[PDB]
Amino acid sequence: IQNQLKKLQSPIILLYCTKEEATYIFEVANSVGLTGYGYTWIVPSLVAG
Amino acid sequence: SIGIAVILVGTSDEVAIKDAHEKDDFHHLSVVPRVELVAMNETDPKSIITRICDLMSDRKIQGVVFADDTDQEAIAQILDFISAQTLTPILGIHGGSSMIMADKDESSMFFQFGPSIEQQASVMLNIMEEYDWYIFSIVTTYFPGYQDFVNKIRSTIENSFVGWELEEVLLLDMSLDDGDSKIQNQLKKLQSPIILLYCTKEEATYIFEVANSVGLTGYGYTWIVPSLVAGDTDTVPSEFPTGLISVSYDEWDYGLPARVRDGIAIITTAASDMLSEHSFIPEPKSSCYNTHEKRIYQSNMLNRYLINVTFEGRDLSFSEDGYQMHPKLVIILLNKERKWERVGKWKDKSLQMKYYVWPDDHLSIVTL
Amino acid sequence: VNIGAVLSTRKHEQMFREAVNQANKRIQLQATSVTHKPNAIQMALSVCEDLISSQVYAILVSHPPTPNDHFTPTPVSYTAGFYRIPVLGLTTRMSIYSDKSIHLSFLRTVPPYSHQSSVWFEMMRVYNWNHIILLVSDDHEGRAAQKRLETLLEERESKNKRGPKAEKVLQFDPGTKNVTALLMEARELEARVIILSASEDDAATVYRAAAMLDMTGSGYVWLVGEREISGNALRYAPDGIIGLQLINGKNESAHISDAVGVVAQAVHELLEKENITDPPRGCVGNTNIWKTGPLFKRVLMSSKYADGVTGRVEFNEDGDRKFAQYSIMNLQNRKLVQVGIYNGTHVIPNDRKIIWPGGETEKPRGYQMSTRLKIVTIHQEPFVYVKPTMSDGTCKEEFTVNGDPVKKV
Amino acid sequence: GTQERVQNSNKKEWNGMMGELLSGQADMIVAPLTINNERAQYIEFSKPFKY
Ligand SMILES: *[C@@H]1O[C@H](CO)[C@@H](O)[C@H](O)[C@H]1NC(C)=O
Ligand SMILES: *[C@@H]1O[C@H](CO)[C@@H](O)[C@H](O)[C@H]1NC(C)=O
Ligand SMILES: *[C@@H]1O[C@H](CO)[C@@H](O)[C@H](O)[C@H]1NC(C)=O
Repeated sequence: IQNQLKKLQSPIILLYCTKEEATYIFEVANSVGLTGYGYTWIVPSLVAG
Repeated sequence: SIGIAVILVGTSDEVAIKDAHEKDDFHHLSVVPRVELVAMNETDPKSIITRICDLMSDRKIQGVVFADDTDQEAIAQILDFISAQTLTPILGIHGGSSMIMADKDESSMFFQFGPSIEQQASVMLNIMEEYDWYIFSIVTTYFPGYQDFVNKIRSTIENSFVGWELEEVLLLDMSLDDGDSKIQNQLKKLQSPIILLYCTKEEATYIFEVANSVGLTGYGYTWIVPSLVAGDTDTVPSEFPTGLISVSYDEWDYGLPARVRDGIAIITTAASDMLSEHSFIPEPKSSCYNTHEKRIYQSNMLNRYLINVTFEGRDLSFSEDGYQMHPKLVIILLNKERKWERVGKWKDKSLQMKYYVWPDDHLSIVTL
Repeated sequence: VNIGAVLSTRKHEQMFREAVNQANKRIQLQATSVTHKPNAIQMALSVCEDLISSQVYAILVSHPPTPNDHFTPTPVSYTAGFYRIPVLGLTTRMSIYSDKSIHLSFLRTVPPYSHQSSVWFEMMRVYNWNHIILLVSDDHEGRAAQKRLETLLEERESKNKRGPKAEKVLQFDPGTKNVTALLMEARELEARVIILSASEDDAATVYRAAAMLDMTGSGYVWLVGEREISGNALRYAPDGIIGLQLINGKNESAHISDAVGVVAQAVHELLEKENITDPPRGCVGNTNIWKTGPLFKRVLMSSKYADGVTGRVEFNEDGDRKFAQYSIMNLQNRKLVQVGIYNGTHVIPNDRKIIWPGGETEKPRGYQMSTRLKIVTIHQEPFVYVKPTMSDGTCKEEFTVNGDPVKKV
Repeated sequence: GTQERVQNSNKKEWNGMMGELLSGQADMIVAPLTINNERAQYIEFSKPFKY
């Protein structure tokens, strides 16, 4: 994932998952650079409520 | 009569001396180089100095041709200091890195063999063209040629009569990547089929390893690196995929005997040119511990002769660096056998190949 | 351990011996010593014969009685470097060693000459100036100073007056005598401040030439380095010049002591490190490395020996005295008006009679512009016509279709 | 004037008018001088005066 999640270039991402692996990917995102710099994130309330 | 001392380390090519001495041009031997050999066991810089001035005092040696053998050679500076002591010239005929480094000083007369960074880069581009590669990128960190190398190659790009491509120069940090994730991410931005790399030998394997991850492997890519991360030492770490190409004919099959030949040639010819200008300087220094300016009267202007010299049907010219202006280089390739096979021969701004090729999405089309 | 040094003062032997004795309160730290020798060959050989053979730890050396002696460090410098033995320097300021590449073995106690020009990036912040010229030699020294100024002239990214901007910087080779061609050149320029960085004698040459060109009158400024206040130039420089002195530079013993203290802090940081490998092989086992030199420098990194005689002495990223204050000064009729007001990048508020060369007291903006304007222009038909004059010297006078005088020049 | 490498080294200078504009020989060019990109790198341009 550290390599695959580089191929993003859009300002908007949508994610669908569990709740735990959610934190896991959030963490790897803290690495790949996809963070609150100028990006945004929306997820349909069924990883977190 | 003249004192021309020589020296080696770690070899026994004894007759490689007297033989090449018998093959001396009668028009150039007018100073009759009294060749003399010694073989230290490559032990002590101090020993080097001892022996140097020992023979200097012994035979009024007006010049030496040193020879090296270890890959571990940062030691030119020593001889340069000797030039700073004695006003005699010195030839780093061969060895490890014993003809490469950029030891730059004014009152010195040490001269390496092999090519510079630049002429290497040039032959690199040459072979890059003759096989219709057209897109590439670069990767390096902190070596005296970095802002030199990039500027050199890009300044020949900028006169593009042909199509080229410069994607990016990848500046990195040597021996500081605490977090190797940085490279794991940064080395994704490659997209060209051709990459050029400049580094040490160890971090080389390190990056090869990270490349084994990022995907840059022997699938359809290729890699070329200028023989100064790896040489005829042929200790290939696993991380090298076959297909590495480079050019390292600095001392590959040039012939250490022929090497000493060329050495004696250029030096005694320069002596001929100086006595031809009525400027024979047959006065060596007096003593090592006593090589002071008391004996040092006039500087070594015979550099005005050392720069360029042709004999035995071969020409050797020199730049301020001190490499040969017209080297004879060869291009070799990393085969699957982790063996180095010679492929091409470069000389005189020209190439010689044997392949036309470099081994289902590849097709054969016809036309009219 | 055994640390040695090749230092000029014989008494300095006992000096830093006592320095060891004082540092002992924070573990054997035996002392080793050795005098000098002219031809640095014998120096390096003594290096191996005694101190390398001792084969323990690092080493020091200062300037010999030789004034310039720009070469005296080098041999013994990279001699031990051949085994990556980190060595510190005392009193030499030539900038070559500033390179890590050909010397990965060398730290210092003192800033280099070419480093000093950094301070000049500030003298306008009290004398609001923006326009400068340069006069550097042709060697590395000048090139160094130049790159340093260039990067110090980093354009402050904006979003009125925006920084100072350099002008045509000039060069010159040593020993010359007709340098005047340059100055008269500059004479026509549009500024009035100057900066000059060179050797001793060359400066005096320039002084001669400039005083001849009267380029040292009123409305002029000068800011030379250290190598010019020196007497050989003090026999030629005009008054009102400004110069500067590194404080406590030419004093060995105090620096000696600071050095001993810093290396003492270092070794106390050494007495508890891990993987302690072995000092070199007596200049005979010449293949190996006391594979701690890297870590030795890295621990010498933050050896925050907070205070000595010169006070706090901390390092750059090139192992050099990084924040050493020093003094400004003025020539005032062969007299030395001292204004010791530069404590590092702190501003410099002294109190005395600044006198500029013209004898005024104003701090003139070295600016003047409304001159001739050497205009160029290419031949091209319906915009500029070229015509030969008459034998008189001017060209014939014509008239328009109505008959007006077609101005010509 | 155009921007050409010379010396067979890594430097590129201008022959031509702009050369004598940058090296100090002159200090204003008045002629039929075009506008461009590169030229606008190292020189400033008054507003045009004949489109
Ligand atoms: C070496 O260069 C110089 C410069 O002209 C001159 O001696 C000659 O061209 C070259 N040497 C020979 C032997 O031709
Ligand atoms: C040489 O120097 C003198 C003064 O030292 C100066 O007048 C002259 O213009 C210089 N050049 C020549 C060619 O004489
Ligand atoms: C140099 O250091 C010594 C230390 O003994 C000190 O007494 C002296 O004032 C300092 N300055 C000079 C110029 O000696």
